[PDB]
Amino acid sequence: VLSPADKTNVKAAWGKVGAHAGEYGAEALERMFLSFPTTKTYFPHFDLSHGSAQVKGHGKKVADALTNAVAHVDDMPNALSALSDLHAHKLRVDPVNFKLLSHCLLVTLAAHLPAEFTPAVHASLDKFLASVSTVLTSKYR
Amino acid sequence: VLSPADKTNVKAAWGKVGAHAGEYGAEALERMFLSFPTTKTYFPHFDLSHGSAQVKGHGKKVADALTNAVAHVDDMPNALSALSDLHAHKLRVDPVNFKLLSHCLLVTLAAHLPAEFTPAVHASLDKFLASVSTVLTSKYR
Amino acid sequence: VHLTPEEKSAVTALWGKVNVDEVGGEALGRLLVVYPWTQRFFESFGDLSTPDAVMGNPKVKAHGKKVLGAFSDGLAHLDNLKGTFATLSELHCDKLHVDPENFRLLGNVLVCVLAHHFGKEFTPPVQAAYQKVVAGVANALAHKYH
Amino acid sequence: VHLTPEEKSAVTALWGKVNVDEVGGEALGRLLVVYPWTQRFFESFGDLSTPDAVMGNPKVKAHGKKVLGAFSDGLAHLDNLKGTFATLSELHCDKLHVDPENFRLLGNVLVCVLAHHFGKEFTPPVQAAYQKVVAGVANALAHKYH
Ligand code: HEM
Ligand code: HEM
Ligand code: HEM
Ligand code: HEM
Repeated sequence: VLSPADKTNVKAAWGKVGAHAGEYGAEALERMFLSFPTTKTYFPHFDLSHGSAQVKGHGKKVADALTNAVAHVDDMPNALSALSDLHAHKLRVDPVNFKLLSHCLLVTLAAHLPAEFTPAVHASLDKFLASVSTVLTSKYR
Repeated sequence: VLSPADKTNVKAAWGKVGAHAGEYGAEALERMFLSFPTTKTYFPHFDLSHGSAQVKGHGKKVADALTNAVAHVDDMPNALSALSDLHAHKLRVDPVNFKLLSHCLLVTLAAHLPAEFTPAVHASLDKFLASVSTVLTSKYR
Repeated sequence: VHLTPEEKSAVTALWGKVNVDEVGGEALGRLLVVYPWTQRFFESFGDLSTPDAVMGNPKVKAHGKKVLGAFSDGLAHLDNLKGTFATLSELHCDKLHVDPENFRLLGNVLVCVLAHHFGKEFTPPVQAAYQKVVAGVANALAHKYH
Repeated sequence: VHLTPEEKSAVTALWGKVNVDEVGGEALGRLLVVYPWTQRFFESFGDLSTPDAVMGNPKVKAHGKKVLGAFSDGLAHLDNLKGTFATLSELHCDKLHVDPENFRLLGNVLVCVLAHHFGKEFTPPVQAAYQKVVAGVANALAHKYH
């Protein structure tokens, strides 16, 4: 349901992120753990404190996977096929937690890119994250 | 997504419904209004007392829409096209309410189908009602 | 939670007919079949491949009695659910790492299992009352998550 | 709602720098642009077809100002949000017919607006304190829904 305008808004905004994607990934995660304590149940083996290198490394993996989706916005099911299988048959994260991360990801972008975060781009990003989350949970059952 | 086995199950269970489709649809609505009262905010123009003609009449349209979906399970977007436009551009029901209605439908089928409500059929019906909801809310934005 | 005197009598009347061990193993069984990702905690149980192996698994029945027994004893204290399940909440959070959303899926499955076993006796008003309880129980168990 | 001494201090400090007239106008507008189905409650507001039209609508600006103003008055009573918003809760339910889920969507959009305006100032801990507040205000308004 992503129109041409949406895709343009996504590339534009994510293009301005560039190299800072890894730092933004780790910030979104940190915001989620504090604001939504339940999501911590999926990382009992991590040192979930401020500045934790483990969280920074995971934040980079998430951010790169998103960079991968933006590059294949017209063919996301196949570009995330491996990730879909991993979260569906190994990790098993309940679907509700993807919306919690998406929100925190929007808050981070808004706090770092003020002039780029227009109410229209905001609309496109939210639809983009919802589409990323649909593909990542598409094989749960 | 719906597997071939899922489709067989939904068609088997719905085949057992048959003529009682309209009556079950009416009971599914009554159960929803009582358990989750926030849904009543979408029916201020309805007399919501037990057995009112309006709830019985709506129950039948909701049942007919489900029957067409089962008869066209390999192509629900084209079968539910007009109804999805209606919930997207006019009715504008928040997506969270589609799960409350599906649950109440499952409870109703479970209370009237002792022999057909096996664990494998329970699952396939929950996926089927999840799919119908997604298609009915696919044009919201 | 807040249930009227007639709603409580309704909840207590139907439960007396329930075979706690039977329904327990059936509610957890369908939880693992309908929502497969809940199986992440039960890898040490054995065969969880097909719906039949899950419903016939002895370890799945064993846990189901344990879960439904705690729930059952909980109905004797509906006016103090957070006080009754304060310790289980800490355990499920700090030691078991169970996402509270699992408590809401099981509660819904428990309601569908009650509709299946009781049929027409599981009337709309009765369901309305049991929903408030599966929600009240789910909230109390998720109260100590930090 | 319960906030630690540091959280209560964070929420109060940041809310002193907020121009309620402008922040509320931004919040209501983004709710109609990002989640278009919420436009059902404002058919008598005029042009809402495009984003620039929604944000430039004077009736959208005026209503966001009243809503956030009422939200502001509740911040001074974080200890009893239920008693404070009791009247408004009954109004949004009996006469306005507003599905309570809309209060939750606005709460999240408001968090995205506070982040946009303040940048680095809106740190993770500050945001955690604000998620708690908007969740509590949303529940207090959906409290008298019968
Ligand atoms: C925007 C959605 C998401 C994206 C793009 C994403 C991406 C990824 C990626 C790239 C990996 C690493 C794969 C590898 O090991 O090679 C992964 C692992 C993981 N994800 Fe997700 N994920 C998403 C949402 C979630 C959510 C919401 C949770 C949990 C609350 C979650 C929990 C995990 C866990 C537990 C790991 C394993 C970490 C470890 O120990 O190495 N993911 N995810
Ligand atoms: C299983 C999912 C659903 C299906 C198949 C469905 C189907 C329909 C159908 C067949 C109509 C009749 C339209 C016509 O006159 O041609 C309709 C109307 C309507 N639907 Fe849905 N619906 C579903 C879920 C929802 C939910 C969850 C709600 C919200 C509480 C809802 C609220 C309405 C309302 C307000 C109307 C108009 C009633 C009237 O004025 O007569 N629908 N729906
Ligand atoms: C209404 C809800 C539930 C109640 C009343 C409840 C109750 C219990 C009880 C009594 C125990 C034993 C703790 C002990 O011996 O110290 C337990 C253990 C446990 N619970 Fe829950 N629980 C509930 C729901 C869940 C759900 C939905 C899951 C997961 C999908 C879950 C997973 C576990 C696990 C993995 C254990 C440990 C089993 C073992 O080591 O034998 N619980 N729970
Ligand atoms: C934090 C949440 C909210 C607060 C504190 C709030 C507060 C208020 C207040 C004080 C009024 C003025 C009553 C009057 O003058 O008659 C009002 C009216 C109204 N509210 Fe809310 N509100 C909230 C959320 C919402 C949301 C999110 C929506 C809708 C998407 C909404 C829709 C309405 C409508 C439609 C009116 C009537 C406008 C008119 O008459 O043209 N409110 N609200």
